[PDB]
Amino acid sequence: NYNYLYRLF
Amino acid sequence: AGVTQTPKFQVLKTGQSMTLQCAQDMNHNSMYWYRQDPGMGLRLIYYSASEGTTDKGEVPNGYNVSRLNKREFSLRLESAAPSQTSVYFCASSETGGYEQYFGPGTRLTVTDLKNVFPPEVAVFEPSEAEISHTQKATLVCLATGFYPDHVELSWWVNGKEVHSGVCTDPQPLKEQPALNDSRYALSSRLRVSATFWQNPRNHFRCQVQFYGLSENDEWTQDRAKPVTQIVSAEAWGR
Amino acid sequence: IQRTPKIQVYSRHPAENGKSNFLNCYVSGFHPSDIEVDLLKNGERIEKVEHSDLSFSKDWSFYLLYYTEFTPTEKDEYACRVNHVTLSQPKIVKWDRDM
Amino acid sequence: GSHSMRYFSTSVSRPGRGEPRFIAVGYVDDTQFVRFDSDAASQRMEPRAPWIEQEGPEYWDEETGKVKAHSQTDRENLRIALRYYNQSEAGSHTLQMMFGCDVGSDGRFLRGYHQYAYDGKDYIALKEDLRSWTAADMAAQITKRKWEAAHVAEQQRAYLEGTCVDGLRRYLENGKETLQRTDPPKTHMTHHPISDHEATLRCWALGFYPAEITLTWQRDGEDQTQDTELVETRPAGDGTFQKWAAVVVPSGEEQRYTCHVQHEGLPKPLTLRW
Amino acid sequence: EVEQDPGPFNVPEGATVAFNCTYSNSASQSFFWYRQDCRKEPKLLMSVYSSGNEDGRFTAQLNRASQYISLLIRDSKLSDSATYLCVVNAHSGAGSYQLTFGKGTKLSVIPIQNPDPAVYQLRDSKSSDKSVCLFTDFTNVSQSKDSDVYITDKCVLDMRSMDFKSNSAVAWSNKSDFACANA
Repeated sequence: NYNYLYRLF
Repeated sequence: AGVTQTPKFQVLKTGQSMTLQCAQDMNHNSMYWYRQDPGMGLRLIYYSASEGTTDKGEVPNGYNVSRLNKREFSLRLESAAPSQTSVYFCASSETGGYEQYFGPGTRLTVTDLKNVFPPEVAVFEPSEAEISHTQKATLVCLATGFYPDHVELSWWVNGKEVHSGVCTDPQPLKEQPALNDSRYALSSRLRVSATFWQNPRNHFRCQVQFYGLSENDEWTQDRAKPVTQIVSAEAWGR
Repeated sequence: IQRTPKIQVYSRHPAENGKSNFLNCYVSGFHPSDIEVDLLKNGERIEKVEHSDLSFSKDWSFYLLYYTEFTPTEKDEYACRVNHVTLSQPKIVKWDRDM
Repeated sequence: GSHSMRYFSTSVSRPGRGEPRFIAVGYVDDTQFVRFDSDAASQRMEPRAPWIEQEGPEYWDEETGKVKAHSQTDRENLRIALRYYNQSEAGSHTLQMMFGCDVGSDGRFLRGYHQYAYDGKDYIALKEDLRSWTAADMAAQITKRKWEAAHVAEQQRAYLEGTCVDGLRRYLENGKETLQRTDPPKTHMTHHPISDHEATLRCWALGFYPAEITLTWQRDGEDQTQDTELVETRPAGDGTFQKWAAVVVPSGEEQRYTCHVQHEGLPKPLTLRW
Repeated sequence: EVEQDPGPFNVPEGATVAFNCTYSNSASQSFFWYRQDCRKEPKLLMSVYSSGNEDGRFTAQLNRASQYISLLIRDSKLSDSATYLCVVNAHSGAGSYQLTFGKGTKLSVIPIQNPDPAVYQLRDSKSSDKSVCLFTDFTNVSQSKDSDVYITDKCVLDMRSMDFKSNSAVAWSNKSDFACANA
């Protein structure tokens, strides 16, 4: 299952 | 560094067009339009992931949006109906999953204009019984008989606003809890020490700014048009 | 930071003339990702060549596999031609049955 | 007997040619099983192995939304990285990411991974604790201080110990006829003279499934890893890998050399000779 | 979806009050408590971290396994009276991450004050018949079941100037025969 990336640098 | 939103109140005749406005200075990419109805939480209308892009929310029908800049995001009702009578909030967030800082919010009552009424303000002088036992006098204001519950009451003592010793009702009362097109009422109190009340050159006035019909609306009635009136009532020190 | 691709050209099975097989060209270790890889038959590029989806190793250096179905013959020559920003002109590596 | 699930993603800015291209691929150990390509027409997460093909509409819808959300997140991160280094819009730039988990052979979760790279250099990486960040740059330290306050490391730790291991075990059983099989290398040797008194003996290994393998050349001394030529492991394209090693020998001294081959599919290491 | 305590919570000043919230979507990624004073905007209160997040009087914890959220308020003040929203960050079926806002729980702190329950008859500066009754410090009530009497929802003052957390309510009726003792 794919990760849940939404946070910005 | 916040989110601003206009107007703060609005009446709309059925079929009238309207465009709420919003802006954020926090350099966020995401902006959102919610509606808050009694008995339900926030409901997304439309959002905008970033500049040039807008997408739908849980309740998009009857509305449209426009992401002008990174700063601005407006929401238009191109045909107003009673179903759209609600409290609309704008909000902004850095991107999708971040916490959303909110705007002050706009009050919409999409009803027939005939229902619009201004408050009937009346200030009531403090009782003698409270004076001799508590050494504090308390004046009460009464803004009765206004349907479009868009009022910003204020107390003025000797030509200057007082933000101390004051307590307006947090929420306007429904004169009929049952009825939907019922008139509303509001109350407020001002505590000075009892010596300030009996001093005769002190001048108290309660000021209920009413937000009603704009001047351009067609008042077909025998009554005067309920424009954005400021009814106020007052008393002097006895 | 740029890395010149390593290049290998080979068959999926050991070559046997007249048997169906696959010609591979495996580029790896390069950076940045954009790269041009052509498979040649008698010095002429093959039109219908396929490639793996872009991916990279632990070093962040990229690798990519290009491949084509083909039937080798003893005299016929196949080759890979890879051009990258690290290369001045495309590098041609001939296919050898023993490498 | 440890296993790994890994997703590698590459975002590449193309100034003047629209939004950056975004590629993402998913692996179980050394077997790719899924992909996403922003330039592809589908705009969907796509199967790349036979055993993932029967996941229902919910899976392909949800995995497509997570990978598309990552592509938009890494578009902004390219714009943010351009600001941190005060670089011009001219020129393409790359932002890679690697994440996944290493569950054991039913010993369950062992390690997680969450890494970033900008233009081929390390940028930021979750430590093995899954609770602390490793910023490689002064600018990556800006992201580290921001990610520390937001406790995003707890989010990744919740993913690496949860959804990552839940999906990796589920893929391991649906692909158990493929993922859990081991293919021993197939071995053979060649002998080509290169000069009158010398010879290039080549030790071959073909058809082994896991990429990990050790090819070692030995003379009478049992190791000569200084004159030995060794190529990178390569994919055959049918799910197996290949590798070979070469050594230069005197003519008539080929028997002094011996090739050792070690791989998981071999019950014991092989000894190859002429 | 997000569900939390039906409420209302009516607690006296200085009380410890706990909020409960549950979120159905197990994939939810970020969690927050938001507060919204009556007839105003929501504002963020704190982020629930499941390691424990406490900010003075306010503490919040997250149970990933139970998928429940809790807010703890020690030493209740009248300044704490508000609607407390449970906010959850979950990926939608598409490629966007949205916040679902719960209906919230209304908190209504009422002061512990003087033993002078009372009603005063107020005279209008103009009228000869209009009258307004008052109260000092309650026993929460809106028990005027009459068809003509009106009752405000008892604003809760926190006056530090005169040092009196006044707890007054207003009442009136159109009838000339309106006794303040009979409302």
